[PDB]
Amino acid sequence: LQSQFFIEHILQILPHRYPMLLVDRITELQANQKIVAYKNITFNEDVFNGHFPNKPIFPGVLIVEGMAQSGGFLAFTSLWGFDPEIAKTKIVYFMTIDKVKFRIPVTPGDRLEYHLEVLKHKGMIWQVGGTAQVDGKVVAEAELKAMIAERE
Amino acid sequence: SQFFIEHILQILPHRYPMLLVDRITELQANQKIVAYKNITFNEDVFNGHFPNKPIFPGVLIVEGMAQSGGFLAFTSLWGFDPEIAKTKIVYFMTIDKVKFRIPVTPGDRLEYHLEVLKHKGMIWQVGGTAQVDGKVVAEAELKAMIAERE
Amino acid sequence: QFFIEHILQILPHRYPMLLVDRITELQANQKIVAYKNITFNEDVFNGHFPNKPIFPGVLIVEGMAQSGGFLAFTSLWGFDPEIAKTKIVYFMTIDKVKFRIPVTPGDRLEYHLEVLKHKGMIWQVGGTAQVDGKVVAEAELKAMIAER
Amino acid sequence: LQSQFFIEHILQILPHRYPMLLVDRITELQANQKIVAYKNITFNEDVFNGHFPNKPIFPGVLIVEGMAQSGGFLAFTSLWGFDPEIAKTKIVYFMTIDKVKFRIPVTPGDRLEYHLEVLKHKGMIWQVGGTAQVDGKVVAEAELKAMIAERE
Amino acid sequence: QSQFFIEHILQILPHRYPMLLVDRITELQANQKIVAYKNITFNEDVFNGHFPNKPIFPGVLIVEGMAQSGGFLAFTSLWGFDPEIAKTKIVYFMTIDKVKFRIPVTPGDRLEYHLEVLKHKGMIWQVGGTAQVDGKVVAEAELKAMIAERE
Amino acid sequence: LQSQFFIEHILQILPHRYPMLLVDRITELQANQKIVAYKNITFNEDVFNGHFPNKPIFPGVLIVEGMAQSGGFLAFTSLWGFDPEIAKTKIVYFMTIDKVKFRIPVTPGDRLEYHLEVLKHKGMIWQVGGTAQVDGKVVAEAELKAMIAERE
Ligand SMILES: O=C(N/N=C/c1cc(Br)c(O)c(Br)c1O)c1ccc(Br)cc1
Ligand SMILES: O=C(N/N=C/c1cc(Br)c(O)c(Br)c1O)c1ccc(Br)cc1
Ligand SMILES: [Cl-]
Ligand SMILES: [Cl-]
Ligand SMILES: [Cl-]
Ligand SMILES: [Cl-]
Ligand SMILES: [Cl-]
Ligand SMILES: [Cl-]
Repeated sequence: LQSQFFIEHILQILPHRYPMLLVDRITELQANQKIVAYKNITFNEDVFNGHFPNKPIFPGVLIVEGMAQSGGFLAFTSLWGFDPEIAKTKIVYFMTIDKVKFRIPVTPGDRLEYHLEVLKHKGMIWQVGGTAQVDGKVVAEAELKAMIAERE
Repeated sequence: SQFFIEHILQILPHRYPMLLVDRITELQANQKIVAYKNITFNEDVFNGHFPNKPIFPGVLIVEGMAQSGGFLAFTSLWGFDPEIAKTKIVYFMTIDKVKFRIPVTPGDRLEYHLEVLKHKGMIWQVGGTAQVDGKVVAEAELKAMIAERE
Repeated sequence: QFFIEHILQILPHRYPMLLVDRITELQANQKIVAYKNITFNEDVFNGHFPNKPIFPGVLIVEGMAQSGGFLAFTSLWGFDPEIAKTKIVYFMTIDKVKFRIPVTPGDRLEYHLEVLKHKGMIWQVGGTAQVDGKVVAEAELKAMIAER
Repeated sequence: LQSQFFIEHILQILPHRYPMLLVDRITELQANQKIVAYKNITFNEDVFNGHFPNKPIFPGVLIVEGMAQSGGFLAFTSLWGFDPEIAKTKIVYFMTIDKVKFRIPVTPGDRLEYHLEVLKHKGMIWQVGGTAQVDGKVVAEAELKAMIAERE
Repeated sequence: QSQFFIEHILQILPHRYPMLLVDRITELQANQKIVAYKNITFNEDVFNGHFPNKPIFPGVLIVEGMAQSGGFLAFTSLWGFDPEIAKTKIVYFMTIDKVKFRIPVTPGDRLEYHLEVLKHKGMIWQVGGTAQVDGKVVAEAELKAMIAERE
Repeated sequence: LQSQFFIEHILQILPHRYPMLLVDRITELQANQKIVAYKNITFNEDVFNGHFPNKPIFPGVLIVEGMAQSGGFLAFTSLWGFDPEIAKTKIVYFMTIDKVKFRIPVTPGDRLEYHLEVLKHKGMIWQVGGTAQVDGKVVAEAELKAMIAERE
């Protein structure tokens, strides 16, 4: 299992697609422990047409979504390694989200870095927590519990 | 205390594709609000969440609850005032106790039920659930702060 | 009932031209009742019209045609995704359509279509579109199922 | 009143906008009588993503919409002439549609020419009828009645 | 053949919405020249931002269309209309030169691409020509691409 | 005239809007001499739906467009400084493009950096040339001449 993955790999693991695949690259990955990934934020994203006009702010809820996707990748690969065939049969679902705090607004030009760590894991149930960072500063923090379920 | 999309457009700064509230069916100042957003396949989000399996994003359910709550907080203090609405912004500070129980899909009428847990000055804490056909599909607590635009 | 997943297996239409979200009633060679939710979160509203969201009358008719199309597919071969994935549908005629009430975000656009006449791949249906029990539009149309 | 109008002029008269402004140019226009205009059809249009996958067919209902918009432009300029200030607060409602027949499918690379004639008009209520053509051939026939109304 | 419609173009070029900028091919002569075109309608997303109240088809996209026309010519020159083989190839465009824009392109225009092979050595194809609207040269450019095995 | 401009400033100067505003932030600016800016590349961009499926690659022509917009931002501010009022009355026209080379493909997660210098400028006509860089490496080269014109 490698520690760096690019968009082509992320595409083979996550079921998410435009306009909901919110992770561009993974820089650090340690099975059952943590992951560090990021998503570039550009004005050239449909979301900014409505959030907000003349005032582009990346939706906080999407920051959270990005962290979860990161956690989901971590969870899956921790269990099956880089296995596209199986990834294609599994799907990660949000069970809970807690202690979410937005400290700094994210805007075009920003590199939204996700820092998630495994707080608890047993089988398909994974609890992760971490922060979203921009230039080393915590722009947000959150905790979530995910479920690795069947796609059917 | 019915508001339709046109009224909503004059209060919330959110526009497509991030205005997630279609109508407000109930509103009690400083107490509660009930609103909803219809879920149809004809939404761009479904192209990627997920292909061959449309599921309205859980985070977007929370966003819709937030928008409803912000609408509740705003109108409670200033009522239906478009002019003042442009000079104020309601952004969220925290979100907690979020739980997803049932997946929302095209055909569902996503109803938001938020009540004021407490408020002090420009800091308001709302909480409640998201419902479809009378069942709780999600629940969450959010804290917002009303500030001057600019 | 047939949900979006089932509708996707029969109708060839896709985003942003799949305008039926669910099938509530189906009676082979007789009628069909289905609907589509109308939400502000639809790209059409950016241009119809700015500052005044009104669901296009022609799209209401399209939604009725699709509903009729689903009735035609199933009446012809039942719920068969395999043969369905090879056909498409062409509009042939549209007649006697009247719009009485504008459809907007928050509305539940319900399609009520019955078979007027049909032969082979050519189906002619007619009915109304309703929002909360009231008729918002009436129409008759004939479409043809074809091998793509 | 001119007889040739370009997209810029159309934008100043019709309230429609992307993705529902289906008229690119007006080639000839006779007040209270007829109008000839057209819309280019290209693969680079969002509708084609779903109508249909691997087989781009310009939706029949949108052809009708295009003719209605052509009629709408004719209706407005016949009423107030070319006046953008009056135009910016008017919208247009479809009232009825009749005797439409589609003969030939329209596809990317086609120049959809609208030919509408005024059958009857009274105040804001205009009833036009005509055809849509491609390379001199009739691909559609349609009769419609639309109402111009002040936004309120 | 000499005339390919959108159906055929789709089976040869990997490009898809919103980057497939060639609607039909009216002329094709293996190893020599290609004449094709793309209609320009207001109903295109690019016009939402280029520019508000002033729809001007982007000059770089005219070049892209020409490039796509060159790529179809090159490919068809090597294997003809072969969808199966098309799936295993890619045409990397290495350079662009001598491009000049003479007349803006707008909704309602039939952008016609006129390209010819200027040189072909190995996997390298140098193409050049013009973009026309109603008989008038609207733009011109030279492009060089490399044929390679897709991956 | 400062040297760092964020998206809010770019929005008030350049007439480009979604989905054609391909410059997110200005990092260095020397009036009439040079500019360094960038655009973040994310998978969450509509253009990637078609360029190409299962293989996101930021279009070479769009990189040139990005360099042109950076040039346009330099040209305008050199001429009128930060003046939103006057910026509203202009648009930018591409006149020529030359010597462009595409050395390295640009993909999601990349920070596309634009480096442009003024080769010549006379009135509204500006000739700029430079490179596009990702992590200090030259990804593309180009020379172009644009013109700032009245919206009329
Ligand atoms: O500024 C924020 N949100 N929205 C701000 C905003 C919206 C509009 Br519309 C506007 O015109 C302006 Br002036 C704003 O600051 C924000 C600021 C800080 C954090 Br923490 C989260 C959100
Ligand atoms: O980087 C690429 N550039 N161009 C590919 C391409 C393929 C064909 Br056949 C063609 O005619 C052209 Br014009 C192309 O640009 C490329 C690489 C991978 C994939 Br999938 C598709 C395209
Ligand atoms: Cl936010
Ligand atoms: Cl979800
Ligand atoms: Cl209508
Ligand atoms: Cl059709
Ligand atoms: Cl240009
Ligand atoms: Cl490219």
